[PDB]
Amino acid sequence: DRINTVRGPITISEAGFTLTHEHICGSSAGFLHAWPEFFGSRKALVEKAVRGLRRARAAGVRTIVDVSTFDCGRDVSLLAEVSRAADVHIVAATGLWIDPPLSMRLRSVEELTQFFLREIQYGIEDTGIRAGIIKVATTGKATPFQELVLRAAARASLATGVPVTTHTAASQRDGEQQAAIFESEGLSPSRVCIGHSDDTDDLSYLTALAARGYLIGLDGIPWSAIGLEDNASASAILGNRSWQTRALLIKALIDQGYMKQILVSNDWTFGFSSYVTNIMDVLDRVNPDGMAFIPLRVIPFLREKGVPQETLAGITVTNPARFLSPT
Amino acid sequence: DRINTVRGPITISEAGFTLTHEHICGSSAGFLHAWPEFFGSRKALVEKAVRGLRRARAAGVRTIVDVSTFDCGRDVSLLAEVSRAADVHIVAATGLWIDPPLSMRLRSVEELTQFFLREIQYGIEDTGIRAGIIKVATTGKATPFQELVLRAAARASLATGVPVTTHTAASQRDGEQQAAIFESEGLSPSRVCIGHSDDTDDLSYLTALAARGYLIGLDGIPWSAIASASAILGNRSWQTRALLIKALIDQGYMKQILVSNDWTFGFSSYVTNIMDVLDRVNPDGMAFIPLRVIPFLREKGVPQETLAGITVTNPARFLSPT
Ligand SMILES: CP(=O)(O)OC1CCCCC1
Ligand SMILES: CP(=O)(O)OC1CCCCC1
Ligand SMILES: [Co+2]
Ligand SMILES: [Co+2]
Ligand SMILES: [Co+2]
Repeated sequence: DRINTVRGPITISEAGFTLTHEHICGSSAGFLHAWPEFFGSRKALVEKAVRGLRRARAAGVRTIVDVSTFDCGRDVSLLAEVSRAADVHIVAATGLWIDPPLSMRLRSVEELTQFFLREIQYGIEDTGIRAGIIKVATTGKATPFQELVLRAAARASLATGVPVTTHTAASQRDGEQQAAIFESEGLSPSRVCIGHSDDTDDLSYLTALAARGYLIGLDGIPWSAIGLEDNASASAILGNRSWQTRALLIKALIDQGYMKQILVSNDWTFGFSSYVTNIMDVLDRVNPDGMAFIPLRVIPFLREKGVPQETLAGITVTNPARFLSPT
Repeated sequence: DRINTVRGPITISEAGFTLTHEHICGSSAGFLHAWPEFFGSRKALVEKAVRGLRRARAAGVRTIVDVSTFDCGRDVSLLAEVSRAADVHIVAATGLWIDPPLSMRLRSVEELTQFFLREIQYGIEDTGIRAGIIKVATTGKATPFQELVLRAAARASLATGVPVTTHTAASQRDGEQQAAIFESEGLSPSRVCIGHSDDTDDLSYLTALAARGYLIGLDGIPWSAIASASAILGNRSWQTRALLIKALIDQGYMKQILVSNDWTFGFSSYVTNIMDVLDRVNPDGMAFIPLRVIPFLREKGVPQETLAGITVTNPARFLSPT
């Protein structure tokens, strides 16, 4: 009984192969409840999620960390239903993403701390499901509110031992400002993952954060718009860098002695409403493997390039276990 | 069985004294469900709402129209519970307010029309409760998205007969631009209420819209401040806001007037403890219209039959699906 999942507490050894940054549904607070027909039906979304997670389990995945926050449309009852049906452990998140409502954005650092602590210690909504990770975000220079969220996340982490994971605009080196704010609150770098770090080729930025003890989130490996770059909306979110380029950053960080600081994921989803219509159809064509992309296509790629089996197992099993474990 | 309420359909006769622009709780989508301790507890908010609605009922109110939209934190199950315990009919709303999320603000006019139609024709969430009004908003010159919302609201109204009610920045005269968009869509002015119209003293703006067939929403009479409270309430007294009703009755537009309090029992979409400030400014709550505004208008010479026309007849005709 170490890490909290949507099905209850599980031991560290039960976690196994873990994908540290995933989503079942990328939405907005209350959206799925009010407009399930946007995703066909709630039933259709569940079935797609169950099929995808089952295919991921068949490939080796045993646990995923759903980093969807309140404002990213997190529906823990959906997470619970799909987790049980697919028999894959799902770790839920607290925190705030890039779209907080008025009721969240007018809150003080003390109130935000209480909200995060409530979702970790008491439970999310009336479900009794407790969060096992805190998700925060910046998109360039932090706004006065985003600073309060980072500080509240740090205080929530210090009181519970629960890790913090971030969304960054990696090209703008956001991880450095986030790191500075986290450390001013006394939070240990070993409890933080600087996410979306594969969105940049700046190895100097990645190694420096890794040297300080930060976990590096190389979480969007299948995101590439190569071939279909005519669609401005798809190119803006996927990027023009290949999956191989993003995957070679895993090799680059190992080669420099930071294998213990790497966390790999797909940043996949089965539903996506917080972007243009039919983006889900575009995503499923680019990567038909879904969450199964890491064990099926990335792990054999790194094995072909010379990376040993034990360090890859250490990246996919040992690093997430050490990160998610409350300390 | 024509007007949809949170407890099912009711007739025109059952509506009675109706407050056309009210809120049980002003929040954000999913907020009350995720953080009920912010309001003390869900039980505390329900109890405050029931006592508040019972006070309005004892003062003569039979129906209130909760204009809280999806993004304004509307929880129809809460509206259903408080309606039951207080024996006051509550009409739920669809539409979008000033805080739409990414999943709403990236939608086309066709998709927003489908959403509004869903809430009116099928039901809200999984409750089976259908909306009886469409709420929309502009805060000055309409943003490209706000134009899309106004058009989708008109299309949803034209397909159902359900009325449209608006939130305006009355000092910037949004009602004229809202009117132009509604008319371009083919929406009849008699199906539209230009709300927050009592935030301005410009009578020429109100009478011109009323002459075109629009309903004028003089809905924030208790909102007066005579830090962050002064920015939302304003430096104008309730008597000045109430005299605008008489000024419109005199200009011959008693049939175009809709009066309300724009009150709430929970408010999370603003600064903390804003409720303690509001409850001291107006301890009458939703009962402010029949207890303070109606006797004030009676004192100024306005007959009981035109006041009964404004509070009973006008809302029934407005809410009736046509
Ligand atoms: C900008 P980010 O990729 O973290 O958010 C998205 C939410 C919907 C699923 C894909 C991810
Ligand atoms: C500016 P608006 O009329 O939406 O103010 C409302 C006050 C009551 C809570 C919901 C907001
Ligand atoms: Co993500
Ligand atoms: Co308003
Ligand atoms: Co209002």
